[PDB]
Amino acid sequence: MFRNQYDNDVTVWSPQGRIHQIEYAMEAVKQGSATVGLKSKTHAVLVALKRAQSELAAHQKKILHVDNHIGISIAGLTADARLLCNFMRQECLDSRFVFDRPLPVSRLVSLIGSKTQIPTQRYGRRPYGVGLLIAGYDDMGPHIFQTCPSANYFDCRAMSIGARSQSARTYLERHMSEFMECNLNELVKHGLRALRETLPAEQDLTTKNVSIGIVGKDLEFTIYDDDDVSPFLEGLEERP
Amino acid sequence: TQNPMVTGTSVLGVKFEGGVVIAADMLGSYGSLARFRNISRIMRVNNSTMLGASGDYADFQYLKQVLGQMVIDEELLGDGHSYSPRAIHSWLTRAMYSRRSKMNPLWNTMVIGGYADGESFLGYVDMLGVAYEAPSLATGYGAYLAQPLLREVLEKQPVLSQTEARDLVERCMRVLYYRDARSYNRFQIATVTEKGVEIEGPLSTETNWDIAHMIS
Repeated sequence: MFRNQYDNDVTVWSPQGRIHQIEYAMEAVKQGSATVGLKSKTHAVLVALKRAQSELAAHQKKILHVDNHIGISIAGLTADARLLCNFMRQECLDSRFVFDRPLPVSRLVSLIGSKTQIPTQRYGRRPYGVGLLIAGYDDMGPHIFQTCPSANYFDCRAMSIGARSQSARTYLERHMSEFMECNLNELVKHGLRALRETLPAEQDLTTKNVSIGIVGKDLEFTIYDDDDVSPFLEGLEERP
Repeated sequence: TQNPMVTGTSVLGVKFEGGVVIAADMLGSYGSLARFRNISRIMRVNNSTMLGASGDYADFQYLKQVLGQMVIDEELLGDGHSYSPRAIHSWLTRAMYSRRSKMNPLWNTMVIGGYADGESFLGYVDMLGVAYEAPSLATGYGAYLAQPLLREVLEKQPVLSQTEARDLVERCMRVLYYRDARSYNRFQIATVTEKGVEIEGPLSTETNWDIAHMIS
């Protein structure tokens, strides 16, 4: 009908100055469930909402360990997120082996972006159809990074990626003026109220669909699963 | 380096209260010939790390090149992350062990002094990868002739001032001038403190030869 001459491969520029395969991979992340990341002065919390293939299946993981100080959360193709986790875990191991110190989180994120630019420019290979949301703690404090399929990476005060995560960004931009002075529990509840607003009217945050990952100053990266999100969700308020 | 050619002798180092002071004489000998008499065997790595080296000086110039390009490539990012003295020490341990394991050593013996986060760092790395940290270091014949004076002072008084450590380093350099036949009467003293790395030199020793007349 309106068939496009230029959205064939990633090595084709449109005459409008655009690369459509990169743009189309940018909405592979809106094919993923929502994930909020946000940081205080001392902690960085990744809250994600995860879904199940059936009531008997067990809720696909979205927060993944990368190191003791870096933990990411994913939205989009979980096959590309596995390539990215294997890469990032190996870079963390390599610089804890050579320099005996944790990675700067921004250097790993720069290194991810240099990795993912390569299939955006070379033939016969697709861009990574995942966006990551990267919590980390290092010498410069806590960090929240967003990486996108366009190989562009973002240093964030707070961020939401995934499907209908506009509403979380409307929450987060409204409330980012008090994220830095939060303690841990209030920062987690801000992330949950951002995640709770990426829901329809009949849905609620339960212990099965919520996964919370926290890194901090005196805290290594820990993923709080089913029973462990009960202290974090049984302090919220009813849906407004 | 299977065979070192122009070597540098002992490199000292001691932690004081507020930093580390290291020294090295300014001589590179070819065998016994004092051939290269104004060469600096102490590197400034960055603001908070300094590095003096023994052994082959071409290998130390290689490590100056590689480690200085690492410091440049790190400072280009501007991300507020600097290589610590412990990170330079661990990278250099990996480098020396990796060259050891290929049976192609870098014929060096290095003292990495540093001062980051209000904590002093002093680190030994040799050509086999044997690394450790200590309050006083001495390579070459300093491990025989200077490390006794250093460790006896650091036994009586664990926390030295900068003046006491500077005088102790000068005093051990005088001993190494008397008893080490590859040493030389011209040395640099490098200090790292909160103010950064300063390299002072060339400094000389005060010689005493009163025992030369005690022979009859």
